[PDB]
Amino acid sequence: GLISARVDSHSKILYARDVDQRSTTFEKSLLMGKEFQRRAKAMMLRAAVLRNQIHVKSP
Amino acid sequence: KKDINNIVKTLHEWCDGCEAVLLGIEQQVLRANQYKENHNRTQQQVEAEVT
Amino acid sequence: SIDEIYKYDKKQQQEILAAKPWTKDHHYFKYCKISALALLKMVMHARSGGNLEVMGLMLGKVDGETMIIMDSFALPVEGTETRVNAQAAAYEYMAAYIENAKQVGRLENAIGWYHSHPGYGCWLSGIDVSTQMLNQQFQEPFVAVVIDPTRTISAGKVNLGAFRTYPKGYKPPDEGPSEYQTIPLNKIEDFGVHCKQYYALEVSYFKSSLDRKLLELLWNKYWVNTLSSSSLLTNADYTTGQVFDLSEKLEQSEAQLGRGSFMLGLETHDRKSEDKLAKATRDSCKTTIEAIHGLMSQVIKDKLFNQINI
Amino acid sequence: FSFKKLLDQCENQELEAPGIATPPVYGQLLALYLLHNDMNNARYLWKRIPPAIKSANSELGGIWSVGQRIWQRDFPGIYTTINAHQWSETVQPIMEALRDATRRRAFALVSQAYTSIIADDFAAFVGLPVEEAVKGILEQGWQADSTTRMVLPRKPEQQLARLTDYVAFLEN
Amino acid sequence: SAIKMLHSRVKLILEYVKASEAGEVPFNHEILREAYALCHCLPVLSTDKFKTDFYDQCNDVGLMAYLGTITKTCNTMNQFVNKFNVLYDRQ
Amino acid sequence: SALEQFVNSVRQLSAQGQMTQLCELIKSGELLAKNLSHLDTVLGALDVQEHSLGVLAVLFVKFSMPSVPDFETLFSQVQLFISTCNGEHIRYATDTFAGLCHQLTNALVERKQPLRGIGILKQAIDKMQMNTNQLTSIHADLCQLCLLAKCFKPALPYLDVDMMDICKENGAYDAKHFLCYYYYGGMIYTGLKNFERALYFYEQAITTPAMAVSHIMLESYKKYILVSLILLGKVQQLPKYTSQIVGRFIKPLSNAYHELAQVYSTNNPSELRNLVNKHSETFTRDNNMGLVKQCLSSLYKKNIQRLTKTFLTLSLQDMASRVQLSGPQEAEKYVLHMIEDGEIFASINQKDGMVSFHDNPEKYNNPAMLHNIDQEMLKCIELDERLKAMDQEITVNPQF
Ligand SMILES: [Zn+2]
Repeated sequence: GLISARVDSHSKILYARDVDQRSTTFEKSLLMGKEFQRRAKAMMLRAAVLRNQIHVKSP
Repeated sequence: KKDINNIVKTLHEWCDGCEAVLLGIEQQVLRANQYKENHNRTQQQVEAEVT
Repeated sequence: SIDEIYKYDKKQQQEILAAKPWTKDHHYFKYCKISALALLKMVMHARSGGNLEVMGLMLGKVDGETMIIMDSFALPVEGTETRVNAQAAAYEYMAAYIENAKQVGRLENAIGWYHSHPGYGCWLSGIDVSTQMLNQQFQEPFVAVVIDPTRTISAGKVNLGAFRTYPKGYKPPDEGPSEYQTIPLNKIEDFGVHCKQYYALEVSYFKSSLDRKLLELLWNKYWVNTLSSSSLLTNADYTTGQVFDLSEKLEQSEAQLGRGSFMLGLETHDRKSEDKLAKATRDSCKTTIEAIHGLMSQVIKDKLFNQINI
Repeated sequence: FSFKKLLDQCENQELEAPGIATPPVYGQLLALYLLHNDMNNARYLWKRIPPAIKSANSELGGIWSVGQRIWQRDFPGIYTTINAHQWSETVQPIMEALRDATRRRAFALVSQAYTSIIADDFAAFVGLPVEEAVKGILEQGWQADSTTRMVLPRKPEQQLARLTDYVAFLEN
Repeated sequence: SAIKMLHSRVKLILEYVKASEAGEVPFNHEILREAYALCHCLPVLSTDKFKTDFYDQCNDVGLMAYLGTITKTCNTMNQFVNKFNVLYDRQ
Repeated sequence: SALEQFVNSVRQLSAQGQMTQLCELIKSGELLAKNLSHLDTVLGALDVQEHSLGVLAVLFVKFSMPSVPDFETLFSQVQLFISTCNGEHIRYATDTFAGLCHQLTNALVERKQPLRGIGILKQAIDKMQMNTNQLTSIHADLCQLCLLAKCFKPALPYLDVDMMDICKENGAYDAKHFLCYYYYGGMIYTGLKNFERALYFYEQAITTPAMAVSHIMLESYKKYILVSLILLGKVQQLPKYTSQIVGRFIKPLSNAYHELAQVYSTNNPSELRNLVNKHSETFTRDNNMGLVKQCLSSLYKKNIQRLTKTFLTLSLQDMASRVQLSGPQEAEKYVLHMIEDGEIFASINQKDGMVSFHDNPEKYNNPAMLHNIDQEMLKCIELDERLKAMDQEITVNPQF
């Protein structure tokens, strides 16, 4: 649901989270950065597995 | 009264602050331009190759 | 002499003007000797033109195998990049100017077409390719003098190309540059229709020693301005549109890289070729370099203003 | 450093002795691991070391007991495994080093991990007692708390390089 | 503008305070009070919060700039992949 | 005993013409008497150069007493070639040299000491492999060995590098080199607990072209999806260019982790242990017991991470019901983990043992975070640079 909010359940109160622009942007930024970098080496090694012509023959 | 020593000593110091930081950016640019030279240089080399 | 080329030998210049080497080979003009009037109001009147396209008459001459741009600049006008032979309508400028320019010893005559596509170039589009081609069969020696204002804003270099287009009947020989450039939807099709019908001139620049001393002395008090760009402050939410355009600029690539059409190529229409990713490429390059502008500006200002020394 | 230096040395010891090295080599490896708080690679070693030659190092027996504790980390028992044997040159000169490492470590534990801390906590963490705890909160600037033991551990060009690299990338 | 204007100005000012020491010029209080306040406020604008938000600038700017550069990175990645598809990808 | 006079011919090839078949001829019978030692006696033409591999393989020609004390002596002796003149020309007889090294691996994994071959021979390995600790033949061998002697740090130089330009070198390499080596890597960064790295390894190995079934592939599946659930918050999704035969063969075989992801969704400890008893075989199969405790760790991961953004501070006994904190006191050791295992922006409100979520690491508001970004930048920039170089190279392809 719409909960942009927090609760100290020790407090028994809700506390609406402020929608972060800056550091949420930082979050997504380095998230996609790590994703892209993993996938960078990933596609490098996929280009390898395809250039290296390796396939797991059934027998 | 007669401050001349300190004040005179002093002008260059401020100048040095700007000089140092500004220079750092300058050289970084210079090196970058140098890269430009090699990049353009290689580009020209390929140009030569095409003929 | 350094002033040996500033010498406008109206004799020699108009001699090679009536020389018609282009009718013998339309690739004779390989050079384009320019005096910096082109850069002058070309630059600041493409930029001061906002986004309004312009047109008209360039001052200049010819030397050896060289077109010469003594002048090129912009109008406070529009319509260029889509006008049926735009440039003509500003020639009234040196319909008068050059005339009594001769009254001061500017015995030059009209040579070319000043213009600017504020924000996206200085050239002749599809209808202006009608302009360019028709006029080079009208007006040769004629050039597509090409430099982009906002490209020269976020680029740091003047990509000048004097594009004597290949007249109808004359194909690009060995040397046709044909500077491919990312065009809006209005004229990209007609550029593909005419992208390989022009070559570039070896655009050199000529000046005096006083010119060099003046530019150095310019820098010698502009450096204070250098550390006051003061570049971030200029485009506060500009880049937002940039960003909101740039991803759409990126969606440009998307637009030409979205498609299911399997088959063998682009095999329906020019897409073409997988596409517009190069468009978004130039987009990302220019926008990150303008970010470079802002950041180096404000950061080096900190480097000098905020703290140097006592 | 002596921790890292000695541990690398003991590594080379195990590497070059045979996976059969000296039992004191074993205890030194394990003590240096715990100096570095190693728990998984230490368990590799334990699963990579001759258990006969391990028990040859009964000091290493106590050291693996202490590693078990650092795997569990109930503190007084950790130091009791510590304070079973205190062997110079294979055990104890870095036994002290590791109790001190735990001092700084559980120290930050008190400070940052504990908003409030029971003095018995860090009294177990390295042995520094509760009155030692009052002295420590007072010396590092940490609020004491009486009647509760909820004592208060008080939490205490270059850019042109990157920018010209932006350019050099775009202006490759 | 301010920067290099007062750059030449303060090179002049160094020669000029050497003169006001002495030169001509005698010992000078104009230099004293005026350039004293000037230089000994320097490096002015070297404050903190202030440069804190300067680094906030730097964070956002480097963020988005490297964002675009990442975009160009994966761009040339796709470029290579498309040349692959031309020469190599048989799908 | 005609196995004597090859030194002159090798001098007539070493510092001379071809060395490839010079090294891969020993022709000679290939299963000889004492002359093998006599080839070991007189075969080293100039020095312990490229051809001294000939002497080595000749010693292999027996395969009697394979990992006997020569397993170290000739080991260093091989290291002699591996040190003296292994040379960048490791690959005259590439696949033969590789399989010979595998013979060393065979004998040693067999008998005595899977400990020290790493640097003793990675000399000539890097004389073969170039940059990223690039997998030639013997890398499966080496990670095999450090899996025997469970010390994986020495290959962590080779391990932590996500290698590229892998030195398969078209011979002196098998697909099972990849298979073994990277299931090794997954195993290790499981024990190393860089589980996402193993997720990467096994996703690549599976999306890699394949047609057969294997507990290479089956256990790649295993540790991969263990990462996806035990490590990760919950089920990883199907990769992009996955292999066909998986869905053909191994995906229908995948009932293990069908029930895995199922019970993970279920949050049932009882069915947890039921599936545990189910696959206790795989639990035992490769010293890989404790996978159940791993899944339970992921359980508490789910519970905690759930409660994280939802709360600020909670009763550990109440959250003993929530996360399964086993009372607030076992939850005391749990909160211990929270501030302990890099688990929470929160501290010990030991007055009430309270644990207030913050998630306030950085706005990159320290320039060191800006340089975090900077090394991000380093990676992505050199990445695009090599993208351009390879794009070139496809342009470098012979067209038409
Ligand atoms: Zn037109």
